[PDB]
Amino acid sequence: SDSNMLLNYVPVYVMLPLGVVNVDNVFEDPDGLKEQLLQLRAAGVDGVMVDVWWGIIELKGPKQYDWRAYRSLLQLVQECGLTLQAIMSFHQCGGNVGDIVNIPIPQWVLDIGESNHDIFYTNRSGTRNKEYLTVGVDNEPIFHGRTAIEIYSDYMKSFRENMSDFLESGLIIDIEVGLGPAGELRYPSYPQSQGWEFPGIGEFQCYDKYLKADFKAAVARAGHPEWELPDDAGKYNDVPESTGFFKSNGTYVTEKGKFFLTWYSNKLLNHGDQILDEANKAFLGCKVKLAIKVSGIHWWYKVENHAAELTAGYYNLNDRDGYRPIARMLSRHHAILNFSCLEMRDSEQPSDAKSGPQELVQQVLSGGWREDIRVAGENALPRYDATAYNQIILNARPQGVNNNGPPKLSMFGVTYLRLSDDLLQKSNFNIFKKFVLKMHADQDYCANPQKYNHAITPLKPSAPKIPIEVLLEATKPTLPFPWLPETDMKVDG
Ligand SMILES: OC[C@H]1O[C@H](O[C@H]2[C@H](O)[C@@H](O)[C@@](O)(O[C@H]3[C@H](O)[C@@H](O)[C@@H](O[C@H]4[C@H](O)[C@@H](O)[C@@H](O)O[C@@H]4CO)O[C@@H]3CO)O[C@@H]2CO)[C@H](O)[C@@H](O)[C@@H]1O
Repeated sequence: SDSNMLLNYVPVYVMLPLGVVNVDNVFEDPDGLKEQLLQLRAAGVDGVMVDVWWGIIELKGPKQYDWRAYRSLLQLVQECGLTLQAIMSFHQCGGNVGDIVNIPIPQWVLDIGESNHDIFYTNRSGTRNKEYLTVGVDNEPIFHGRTAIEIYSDYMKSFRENMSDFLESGLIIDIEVGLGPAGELRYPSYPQSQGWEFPGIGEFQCYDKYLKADFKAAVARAGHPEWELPDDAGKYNDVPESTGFFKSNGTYVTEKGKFFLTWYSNKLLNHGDQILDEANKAFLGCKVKLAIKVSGIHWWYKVENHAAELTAGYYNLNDRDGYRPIARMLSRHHAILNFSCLEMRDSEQPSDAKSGPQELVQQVLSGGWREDIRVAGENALPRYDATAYNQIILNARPQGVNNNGPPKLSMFGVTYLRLSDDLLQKSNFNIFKKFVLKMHADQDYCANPQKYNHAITPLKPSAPKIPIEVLLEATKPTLPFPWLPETDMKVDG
């Protein structure tokens, strides 16, 4: 049922290879990428996603931006008939799953870090993680007179101005505002760089002097100036029952622990809100949407302590929704929540990881729809198989196609990790083409997104700030929307 089917279309994007622009700010292989992009175009892909790496662009020094290689990249994407999701990548490539190229943050910032080790997220043992600047220095004017948020703001404004022709022509469909490690709004609680291995509970990352002082002032204002940061939460690879903090009746449910967890998770809410304020200023009037990325911390979802979510900064329990407040925060920015784990089934995970990706995805998407925001997502891990694609398609339209109109529930888009030679091999790519077709509700690729009610209009000012107490009203548990057990649009392979 052709046009009602078109109202069911979910666009599909593909991540480019890491390092398409190298650390020296050279677009090394345009000819090879061109051939790959033309295969994606023929396959019906709507667009691509790329990291616009801060440590490449602003390498020479403060406000010394070189946009030239990225202009050549954008030009090629445009020539190949694809749109672009541009990530403002304020983080390091190298130390997270799948990272096959090393791209640090700018050396001039690391130089400041050599003098001030507290600009980095720090664990209880004192290890400094150089992949992202701590939320602690968001508003500290310690970077040759600028704060970290001013750095991010200036970068986004310069991107907007220098890419103004591509923006005007509609090349860029969304700006993915990087907010932490791997571009995600989270703490680096599971760093492979410090020996973490799935499914360890991870560790709290609030021991830098700025966060520690902020915490101490907060507990004092709460009438408990003696409270200290958790000291019984174990180490990266522990299991929750081995710790005082996360065991049954342990510190996480005490007044002290609940205060800490609230404080810790609020830092991320406010970090995202404040940086999105700068993103809306930078892109005001441009025909783009804003997006953020939320990591899918599915391990320990199935036990009452949700320990790995908690150490990541998502204060999500069976009786406290730690994601719907993020969705509510996004609403004033008219922003998209880009989630993860869209491909995963619980049965694929080891039993001892107490892993609930299906239910986690259902929760987060439901919360975004409950808060009347757009929700998009990615697969967490590389997958080429029909099981994976059918699970993504299920999540994309969890109550199936509406033959009579738009679906009551649909994701706003899905971005596939990642373009590689493997994807393009005959069988794999044939399956991928079926995935695209089913995401498109059996319709041919639709170049004009207005046709499937994805028109982009000039970005408006953000709506007024929402106080933290109103954001935290969204912690009230809600029933998720019901999900089908399988999609009605399987790839058929
Ligand atoms: O080019 C865009 C960015 O690509 C990389 O970041 C991806 C990341 O690779 C991808 O996994 C995901 O979806 O991030 C989280 C993910 O949501 C979590 O699930 C978790 O992954 C764990 C697996 O789920 C779990 O089963 C097990 O295998 O362990 C995994 C952790 O090692 O963590 C990943 C990482 O946070 O999205 C991000 C963002 O697109 C790249 O690293 C980043 O630099 C690029 O900006």
